Formats: sequence, structure tokens, C-alpha cells
Amino acid sequence: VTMSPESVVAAAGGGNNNSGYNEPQRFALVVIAVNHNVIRIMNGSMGFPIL
Amino acid sequence: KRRPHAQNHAGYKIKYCKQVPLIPLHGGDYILNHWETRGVDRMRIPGIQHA
Repeated sequence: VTMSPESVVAAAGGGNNNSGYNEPQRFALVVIAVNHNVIRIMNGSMGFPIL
Repeated sequence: KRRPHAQNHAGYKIKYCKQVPLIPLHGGDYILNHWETRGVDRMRIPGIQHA
């Protein structure tokens, strides 16, 4: 991922009153994936054959 | 005068002590039934998954 000029200028402080970026700002990256699974229902119990 | 009646024989009190099994009657609880056993997944393909 490539960052942004707004982010690199707001990383440091220097903003005026009610600007939000008057103080140093740091960011974190989060990644979420969604996948499939198979559930077996027999013998009064369940589980993942492939896990 | 009639002869008095009372216990005369001392009986047979076998020495030492005997045993009883002292086993739970049904045993339905305290024990699972090979299913819903926590920490293990019965519905799993054999370990050929890492093969």
C-alpha cells in the first residue's frame, strides 16, 4: 500500500486550533479475510473434517 | 416351674471383615460418552492433512 501526501503532512503536528492534526498522528493497518468451511452433522455431534 | 426360654447359641460371627464393591450405580455422569469430549474433534479426517 502506498501512503498519501495528506497523511505524511498530518503525521507531524503544527495544525492550528480545531484542525485535528495539531498533534502527531499514527496509523495502524488491519486486514480481514472471509473464507468457506464445511461442517459435518451426524452421530449427534459436529466438527470440521478439513479444519 | 416351666423352663425359661432364652438364646443359648452364640452364633457364627466370622472374624475379619468383608467387602462390597462400592461402585456408582449408573455412572451416567462424571463420565462423557466418547462424544462432546472437550479439547478433541472427532469429526476430523485422519492426519493425512499434513501429509
